[PDB]
Amino acid sequence: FVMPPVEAPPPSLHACHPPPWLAPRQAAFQEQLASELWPRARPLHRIV
Amino acid sequence: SGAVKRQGRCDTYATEFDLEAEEYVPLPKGDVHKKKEIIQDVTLHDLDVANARPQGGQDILSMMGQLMKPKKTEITDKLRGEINKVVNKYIDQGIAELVPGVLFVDEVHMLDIECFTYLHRALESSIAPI
Amino acid sequence: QRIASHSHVKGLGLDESGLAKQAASGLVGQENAREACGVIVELIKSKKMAGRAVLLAGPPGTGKTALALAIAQELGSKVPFCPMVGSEVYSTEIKKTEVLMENFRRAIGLRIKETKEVYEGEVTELTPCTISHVIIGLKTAKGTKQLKLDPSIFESLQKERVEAGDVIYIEANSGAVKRQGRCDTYATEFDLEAEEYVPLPKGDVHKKKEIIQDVTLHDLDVANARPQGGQDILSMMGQLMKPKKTEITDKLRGEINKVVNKYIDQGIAELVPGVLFVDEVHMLDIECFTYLHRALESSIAPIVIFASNRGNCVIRGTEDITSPHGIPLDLLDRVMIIRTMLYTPQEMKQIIKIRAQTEGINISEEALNHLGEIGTKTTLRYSVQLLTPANLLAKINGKDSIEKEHVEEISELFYDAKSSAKILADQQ
Amino acid sequence: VTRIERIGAHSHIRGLGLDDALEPRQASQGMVGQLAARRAAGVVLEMIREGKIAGRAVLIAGQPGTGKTAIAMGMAQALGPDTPFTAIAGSEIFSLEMSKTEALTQAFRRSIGVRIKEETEIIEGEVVEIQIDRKVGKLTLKTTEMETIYDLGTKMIESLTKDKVQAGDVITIDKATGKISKLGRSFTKFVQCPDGELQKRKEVVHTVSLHEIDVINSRTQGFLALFSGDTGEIKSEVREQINAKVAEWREEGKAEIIPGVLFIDEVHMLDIESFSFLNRALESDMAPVLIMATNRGITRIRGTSYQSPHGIPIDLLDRLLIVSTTPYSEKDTKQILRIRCEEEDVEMSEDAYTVLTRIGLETSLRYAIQLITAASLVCRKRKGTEVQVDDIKRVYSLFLDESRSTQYMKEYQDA
Amino acid sequence: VTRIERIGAHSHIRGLGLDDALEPRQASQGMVGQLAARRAAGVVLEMIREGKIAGRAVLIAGQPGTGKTAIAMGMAQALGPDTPFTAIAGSEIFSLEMSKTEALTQAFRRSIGVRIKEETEIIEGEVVEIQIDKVGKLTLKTTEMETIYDLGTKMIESLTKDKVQAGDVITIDKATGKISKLGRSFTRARDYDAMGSQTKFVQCPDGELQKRKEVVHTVSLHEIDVINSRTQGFLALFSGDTGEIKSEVREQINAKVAEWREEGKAEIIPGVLFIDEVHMLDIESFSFLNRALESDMAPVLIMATNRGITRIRGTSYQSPHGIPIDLLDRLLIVSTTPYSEKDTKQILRIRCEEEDVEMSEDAYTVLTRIGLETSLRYAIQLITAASLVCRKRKGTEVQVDDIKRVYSLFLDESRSTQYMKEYQ
Amino acid sequence: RIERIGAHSHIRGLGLDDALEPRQASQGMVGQLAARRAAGVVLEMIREGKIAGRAVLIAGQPGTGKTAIAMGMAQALGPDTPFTAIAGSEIFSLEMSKTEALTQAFRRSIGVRIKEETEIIEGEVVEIQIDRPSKVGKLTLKTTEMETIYDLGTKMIESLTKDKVQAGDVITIDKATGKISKLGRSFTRARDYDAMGSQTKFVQCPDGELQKRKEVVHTVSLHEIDVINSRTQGFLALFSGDTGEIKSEVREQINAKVAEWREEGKAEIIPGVLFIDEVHMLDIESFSFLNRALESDMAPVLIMATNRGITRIRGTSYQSPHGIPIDLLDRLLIVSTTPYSEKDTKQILRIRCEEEDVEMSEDAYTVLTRIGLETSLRYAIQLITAASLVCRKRKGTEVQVDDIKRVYSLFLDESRSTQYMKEYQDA
Amino acid sequence: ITPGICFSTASLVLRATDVHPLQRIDMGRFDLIGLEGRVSRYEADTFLP
Ligand SMILES: Nc1ncnc2c1ncn2[C@@H]1O[C@H](COP(=O)(O)OP(=O)(O)O)[C@@H](O)[C@H]1O
Ligand SMILES: Nc1ncnc2c1ncn2[C@@H]1O[C@H](COP(=O)(O)OP(=O)(O)O)[C@@H](O)[C@H]1O
Ligand SMILES: Nc1ncnc2c1ncn2[C@@H]1O[C@H](COP(=O)(O)OP(=O)(O)O)[C@@H](O)[C@H]1O
Ligand SMILES: Nc1ncnc2c1ncn2[C@@H]1O[C@H](COP(=O)(O)OP(=O)(O)O)[C@@H](O)[C@H]1O
Repeated sequence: FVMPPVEAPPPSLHACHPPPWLAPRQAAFQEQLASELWPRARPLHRIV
Repeated sequence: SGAVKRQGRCDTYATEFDLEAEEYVPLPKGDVHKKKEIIQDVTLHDLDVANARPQGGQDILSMMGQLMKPKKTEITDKLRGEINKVVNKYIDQGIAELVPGVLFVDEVHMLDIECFTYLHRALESSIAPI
Repeated sequence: QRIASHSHVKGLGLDESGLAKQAASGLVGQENAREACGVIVELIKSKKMAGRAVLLAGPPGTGKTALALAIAQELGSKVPFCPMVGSEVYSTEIKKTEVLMENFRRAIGLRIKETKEVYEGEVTELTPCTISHVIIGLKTAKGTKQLKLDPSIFESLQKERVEAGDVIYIEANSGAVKRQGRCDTYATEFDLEAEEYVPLPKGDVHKKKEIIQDVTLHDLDVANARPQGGQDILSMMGQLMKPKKTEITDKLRGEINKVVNKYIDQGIAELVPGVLFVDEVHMLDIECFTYLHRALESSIAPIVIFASNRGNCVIRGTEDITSPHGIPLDLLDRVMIIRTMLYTPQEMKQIIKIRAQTEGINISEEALNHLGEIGTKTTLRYSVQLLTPANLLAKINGKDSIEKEHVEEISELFYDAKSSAKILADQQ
Repeated sequence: VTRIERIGAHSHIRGLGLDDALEPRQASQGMVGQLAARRAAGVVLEMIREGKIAGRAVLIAGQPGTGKTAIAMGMAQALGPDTPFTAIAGSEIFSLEMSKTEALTQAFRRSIGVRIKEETEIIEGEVVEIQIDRKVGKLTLKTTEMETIYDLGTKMIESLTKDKVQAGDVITIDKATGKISKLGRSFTKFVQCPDGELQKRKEVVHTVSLHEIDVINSRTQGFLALFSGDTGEIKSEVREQINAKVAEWREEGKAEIIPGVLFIDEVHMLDIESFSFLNRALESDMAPVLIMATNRGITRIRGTSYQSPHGIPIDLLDRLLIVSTTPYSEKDTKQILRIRCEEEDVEMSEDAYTVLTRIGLETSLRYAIQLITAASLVCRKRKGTEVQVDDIKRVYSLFLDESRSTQYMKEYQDA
Repeated sequence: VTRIERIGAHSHIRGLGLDDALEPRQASQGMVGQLAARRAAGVVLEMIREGKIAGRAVLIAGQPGTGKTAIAMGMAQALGPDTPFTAIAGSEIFSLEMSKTEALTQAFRRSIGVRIKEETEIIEGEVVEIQIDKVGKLTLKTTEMETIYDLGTKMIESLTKDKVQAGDVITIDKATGKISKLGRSFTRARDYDAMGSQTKFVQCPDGELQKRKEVVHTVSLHEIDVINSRTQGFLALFSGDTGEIKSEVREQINAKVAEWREEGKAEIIPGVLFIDEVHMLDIESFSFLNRALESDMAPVLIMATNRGITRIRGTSYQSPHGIPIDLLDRLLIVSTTPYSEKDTKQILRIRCEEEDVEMSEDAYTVLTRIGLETSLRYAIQLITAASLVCRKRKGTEVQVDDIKRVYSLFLDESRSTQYMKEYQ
Repeated sequence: RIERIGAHSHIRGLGLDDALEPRQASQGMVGQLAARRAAGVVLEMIREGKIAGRAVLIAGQPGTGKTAIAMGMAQALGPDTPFTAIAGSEIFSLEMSKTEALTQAFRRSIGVRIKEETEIIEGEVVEIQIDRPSKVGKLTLKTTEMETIYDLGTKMIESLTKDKVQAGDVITIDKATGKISKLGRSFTRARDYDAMGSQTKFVQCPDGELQKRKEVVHTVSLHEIDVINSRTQGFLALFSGDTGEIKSEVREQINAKVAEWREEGKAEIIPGVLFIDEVHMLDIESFSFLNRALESDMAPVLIMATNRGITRIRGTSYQSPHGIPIDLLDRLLIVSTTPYSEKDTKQILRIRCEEEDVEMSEDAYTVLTRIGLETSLRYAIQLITAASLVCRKRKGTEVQVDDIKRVYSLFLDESRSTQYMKEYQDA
Repeated sequence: ITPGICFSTASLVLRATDVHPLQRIDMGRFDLIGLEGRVSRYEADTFLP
């Protein structure tokens, strides 16, 4: 039944004028990670 | 928060099947779209540990809580600085209200010399409580 | 440019015959010690002797670290130099033995001439020919060129989402396609759009140029320590850290040495021995010494310089064994010891004048004389400190130079070590 | 009403009360007396603002409670923002996730700022309409002086579909990245629309320290400094090349470094291994001019039975400048108490001031400063307006002090 | 030209100067003197190369600079590179991720070699065509012959996940452990300007498509790290294993190695574990060794300590060589007598022969006398020091005067300590 | 079944009456009337559970029954009341601090039993129909009194197919969740009777109404609650090694929610006992924490067995009685155990030998009591089984005096080995 | 759910510090870990030569 008294968004975002190749590669990295582990993390949804 | 719960199937369909594993809850009342104000009371350490150990829904960053989940060490710029700034932004606009506390450190006589020496800068801080 | 404590020291200052002068390079006095330093500096340039050590012994403030920095400077930049403090060995993340091991593999440099080539320009068209190959047209200010682009890297091409209009890099060696952004002439196509719009390259699309940059052997070891890729969950390598994790002697460094020797035999690589420097060796543990006095006996260990800033004292880790210079007699042997002695009033005055004319402060004679005389009462490292605030006060008073009324008045605002000890004898 | 920061122990300190020639006033900017040490603080502050001769250490010695930390806080306040003033206690380096030497060099890097200039263009207006044709569309922004349409490109349409921003929202759009930010729903959170031009070039400057750069250039999204997840960066591989690249930024017109300030309080907690590292970390170009203080005299050095001033070895003691603070007199103590009362809302009587000054000269200075608020509140208990001598006496009876509490130990407790 | 390994301390020790009858020569293979000690070294090397008994510990002790580490490196060189020889310092086991006992078990298992041999039927040939409809066919080619192969779902999935293409010189075996070995050459310039990092053009294979490959490799018994986790063996390239699970390690690795020894697919070849400066071990590691040497498979131990009656780390007790007596009981101590006026000059001449530092007879005599007065190792540095000092002097042979010139620059431990009368 | 007997398996509880009057040798407890009465008082205080935060210490000579009294209390307490036995040296862990280990130990002896009234069905499956194409089916359950037919739904059909039950099986259907728990098979067999299959076993069908309201109960310890609530790692409270609970975000919330549950009546309380054996191992910091850890309503009573006298406290150089500082020793009251007399040691040996199923002659008892009075009691108890083996090896019936005297010369207790330690083995 | 997401900021000059294609050496000619699961012992010992 416990819950964190506060829940902030996951990323500690960083404002910048970054290079154009960083954000797309990070998005592809997140896409790769999500499509694989979430189907296997489904059983923990009940407790989450 | 984005969290969607499953209270159960509608109550009117209880007569549909003979016996089912679904739970039946009465048709929720009130308007489909409703708001409400909640007067929550929390501490600053909660925000500190929430920004140091983030959480969320449907984000793979939760992996941090499985392989990289030791006790955190919020840096000075995070424990102080930005958290205090956002709390002041909440306060000065009429949404938050500060309430000091009382830190009762019993059996202090057995702390380490390092703890005693850090208490110097700890108490002299303008944020430290009574 | 951030004048440092040893910025004025630019070399040992020996003559063509190897004798020590009072050279303008930044060192005065210490004739015998500077001669020994210049004699050992030839060992480094010889590139034939490995597994050596030199102990700079002497009272504090006598300039042993200055001699080490002069040795480092005289060599130049081609050979690496890795200054390390003895206290740094005590890492709470990884054992000290492997820390010292890696430290020993960092001095050894490695020069290699890579005649690589990359292709840059606005990508004009992609025509993927089960892909047999993909032709890519790159446009630059000097013309356009079409390249058959190894369909195996079409994966990366798609990973970058690059298409006609973008400016990109590509490395001929591995296919390191890098999207710089959209072309300049395509800007404003949408009056509001989050893009970079990098200028069009002006040089020849075919960019073949040699890179003679050097890398360290420890860098190679680290690059070969952990794997790469996110096959299934190995993506975890872009996350929780990799602090100086321990390598293994039996299967990593041996193969590294084998492959490096192979490449050197082919005439591609070029080895350049470095110089390691350990400050305050007395801080190391007795086990660090027991490992060091046997690891430096190998055939690959680079020449090291030991600096002990104290005399006969108990070695750390035993609390009951005294040895000269805080180094055990077992390890104190095999190490050429160079003594560093105290200076004279004249030498202290010369050092102070050098520091002055290096920092950029002009000082009168009567002022410099007493500033150096203070170097006799106090340590040499106190007049150097007093010199600056004197000029600061002078400039505050309009006077651009340092008169005797400033150096003798600023010595009152600050106290030296001995005066503080005298006053602090009350335990508070 | 009450902010996260309240009346602490060093609030009255607003900076060094020096003249144009670094001459301390009798009492100014909340700093009483302490002429010699305060002017020495001024000299070090001036040579810091200069930022040419780096790698200098100073030690503020003196009896316990002789404004050793007040001088540091005043120096910090005078230096003002835009210049890193790192303050840490000698016990903070003892960390389990990183070695003491690594924590020390980390604090050093944190005490060095890098000034970089940006020439980004930021939009600021209000949304009139957003369109989506499943994809391309158009965007109409409004300000109090003009309105304009915008062609919603791939990035813009995607970002505005992901975000819930809609018509009637004062927003900002960084054309470089496209970060959308809404400062309030509408006219009256709600907030009015912006004024002036809709799109205007804005210069941005970031005083990022070498620590931030290293943490940014260490891992994939390596900006984990917020919780110090890192246990130590790779020395000489990712830490020396950053220095070379910063030097490249310099002497070219790209960036300029800003010498910060480090203040290690209670340095006697640092062990011999930490002092050994300072003997060489203060000899590099990128080294800040640090200050330190210690109330102990010739005490034992943590690590061995050696006795040395400040508990610091001689090798480092002969490497720094000592700044001793003299004990305060009746005048200085009374003026400090008066400034402390002015900082708060308390207003004591003249006889009350004399009694408190005598009480603070008898046992110690800090005891009187602490009794100030106690007597102020006890006065409000009897429904008074001014803190009279009777209230201070009642407090002195209620609350004990170090010297009087130690003497009351005529009954044996645990041990 | 300059290799990674230039001349070090123990570089002139290129073997053990013993005859066929293990009779020590006065000067042979770089070693000098130490007749009884080198004969004992050869005796222990004989049982090393034999590899029948396990749990043999030979301790070499003597004054500092008598050749303990020298004899150790001589044995290491006399012993062929095939048998493992794990040389570690007494301080290498004090790890933070491993305990003072598990690191020692890993060091022990690292000195036991295992010559594995494997045989697998390999189908290799240049891919000419790959059709897919799921079912398909494969047209492999060689410079000698060609043939079609019918595939299936399991093979099609492996040909798709691994993006094989017409021309890729594929390598397949039973169980389909396919490898994208190399690419055709007839598809000239598949990459005009930019090529992949893993791509490389290779000539067409020869012979038949089906060829039997035999692979032999010597892996240490510490290969447990290969199965101590789910990693692909790369844990052996960094810290990795820390626990050394006794059940797994023993009851799987030992049993399966014994099974391989019967099938003939492997064979143990015990090595040596030389712990230099072993006096730094605590009573815990010594009491552990006391039992570890009693195991079925355990390499022989070689120790080089110069400690007399000294304290044992982790205790207030004192024992010979600074280690407990219960361990000395399970050792075999060897002597290393100090050198004389003749042996010192001989080893100095040998060391000069290494770096071709041609010295004069008077210089040799003076250096031998200096080394007999102060120390042996010190005289070894003056060789190169005087060589470098004379090189700048525009000379070709170190003289006595050049030796004395260096004798004043680099003072010895003795004279250095004698000069510490100032006490800063 | 097979769990070999231990040194403390003979005591089945304190041999007390209804008035806490200890009997001489009842229920395995021999002699030691005062300490047994004290333990009975503290146990009667335990089964009441209206005050929490007290402690009681049992001190005495080595081998007088401290741990014996602890085990007797544990046994007389029975289940349904958490009892945690820990040695002082167990809290010195590497994955958590000492205070954290102490908090976990305390909260491991605080149980929360949530009474859940879930209605279910229980009957013998007679027939099942399921139309695969959504899929639909039916179910028929039989009990000794009545039968009925059910029109299964899609999810009920899915659950029954996952369980894949068949006719004749006796199952329980959770009306809420639909979980099918099969207790066994009724008198039915032979799916085909021509295919292979294991041996058949049958059990009686359920009785009474088909659908009946029964009472389930879920009893977990506060430590298990804080654990599974510590982090989102799935199926915690076993996880083989790891507890890193946070003080406020979890612990205080667990306490508050347990108080709220007690308020409305979901699970009120069931305090336990934390027997900390050999508490002299705890560090000064452990006692410092215990000082204020007992000052909480959720602090269960603890029992400590001490063998030390006037000895320095571990972690410091402060001499104090029982090796415990007078700060923590101020709360706990101490109980004294009297050394067993001749008739007490004799009867203890008699009971301990009757527990191991060994017969010893009347003179065997006398000689063994002689040995256990000149020597320690534990050695005389250990000599009961050792002497019981030579007798069997000689095909004997009951242990004689000669067998005991031979096994006494075969071994050495504590003094015949130190007296012979005159060879200077090693030091 | 605090909307006050911590929002760091810095110039892009701090991110482009490690990108210089025509000034970096190819480390692919020295890596050994990548060859453990791609290249075979036989491929390197018998076929390639
Ligand atoms: N021969 C010299 N010439 C010029 N300056 C010197 C010389 N010797 C010492 N110094 C100065 O004295 C200081 C001694 O510092 P350091 O080398 O750290 O002391 P030590 O090495 O004796 O511990 C240096 O900052 C250096 O500028
Ligand atoms: N120059 C000054 N002006 C105003 N207040 C001062 C001055 N010097 C000291 N004080 C006061 O006296 C107290 C001395 O304590 P502090 O300086 O913090 O002790 P320490 O420096 O030993 O930690 C401070 O709380 C401060 O408010
Ligand atoms: N018999 C020998 N032949 C050649 N060189 C020797 C001989 N004995 C000793 N040395 C030299 O003397 C040095 C002694 O070093 P080391 O073996 O570490 O001393 P010890 O083993 O006595 O502690 C070696 O570097 C070696 O080159
Ligand atoms: N009251 C008792 N009744 C029966 N046996 C006892 C009793 N007290 C002690 N014993 C016997 O003493 C042996 C060890 O006692 P122990 O619990 O270790 O005492 P202590 O806790 O004082 O060391 C046990 O094997 C047990 O059989």
